[PDB]
Amino acid sequence: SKARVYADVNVLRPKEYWDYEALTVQWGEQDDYEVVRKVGRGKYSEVFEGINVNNNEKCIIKILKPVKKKKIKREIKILQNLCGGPNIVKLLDIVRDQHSKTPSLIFEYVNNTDFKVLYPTLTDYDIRYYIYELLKALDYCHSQGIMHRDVKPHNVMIDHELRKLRLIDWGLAEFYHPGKEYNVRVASRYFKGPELLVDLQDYDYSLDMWSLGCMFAGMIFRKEPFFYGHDNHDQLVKIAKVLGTDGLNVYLNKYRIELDPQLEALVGRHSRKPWLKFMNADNQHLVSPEAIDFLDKLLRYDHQERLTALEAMTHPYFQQVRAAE
Ligand SMILES: O=c1[nH]c2c(Br)c(Br)c(Br)c(Br)c2[nH]1
Repeated sequence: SKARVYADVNVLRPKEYWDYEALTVQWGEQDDYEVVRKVGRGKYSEVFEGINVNNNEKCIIKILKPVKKKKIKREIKILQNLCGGPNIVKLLDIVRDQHSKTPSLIFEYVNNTDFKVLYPTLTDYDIRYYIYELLKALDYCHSQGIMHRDVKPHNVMIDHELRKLRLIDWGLAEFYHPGKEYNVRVASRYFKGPELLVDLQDYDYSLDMWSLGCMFAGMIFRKEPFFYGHDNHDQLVKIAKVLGTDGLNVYLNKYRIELDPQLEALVGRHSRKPWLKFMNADNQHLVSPEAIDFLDKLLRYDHQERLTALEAMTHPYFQQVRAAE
């Protein structure tokens, strides 16, 4: 398996672009940045709204929990590689505590409204608008040789006032190399693509388009997460209970993947639920034949059939959005 697009980005680049351990982090002034209020939490970090005392600009201070040095080098080189491109969170500075030497990563500030709150307020057009903004970030990082590997609504910051969107949390992101076998213990559960769940390790940028699709189905159908699995096996089972098991088996044969019998048994045999069997009175206004057709081209077991981020942006679903732009 290889990526159908952008497969050669990192090979043509000088080795210094993707050799993230070759990076010597140039360090900044911890004082420059003061914690104002707590904004977020997660496994690998705590996140604070901050102030730059030099110039009084708001900022985001992301303080990392004790972390392997190599894993911080990767997140940092990715961010430096991607700073400036469409809808990518801009790294402002990287500072450390002097005594214990724990990193804080300084970002542009976004007056985010949490998705659990913001999403039910969104018009049909806003949904289209924001998926398109995210698609810009995705096509961009994919072109630059990076897979985000953790696309979810929590990782998509949205100032709704300024219609500003930033793809954040590049902690699970990774450079793409052809025939490189990756860890499938990436992404967040409900946004894990069939490939991660079935132990297909030579995956690529397409993984992000599954996650995108999950995130998109949850928005239009108002079922979030759309795929609610309890563990990694109940995730695949929830996918199969919708996408059908017939579609799975051809996919498993294509990449010659056998399932564990514990998995096979839990998965069983299921007919496909048509996408229109998620439309109810509540979400009715966010479904259209185009929303269905676009989503159907995202959520495919086969990562090679999946729309790329650049194809996805030309979908007639986004027509009105491209027209405004
Ligand atoms: O965990 C988080 N939370 C968060 C927010 Br709320 C913003 Br505005 C920003 Br810009 C960033 Br990088 C993060 N990481």
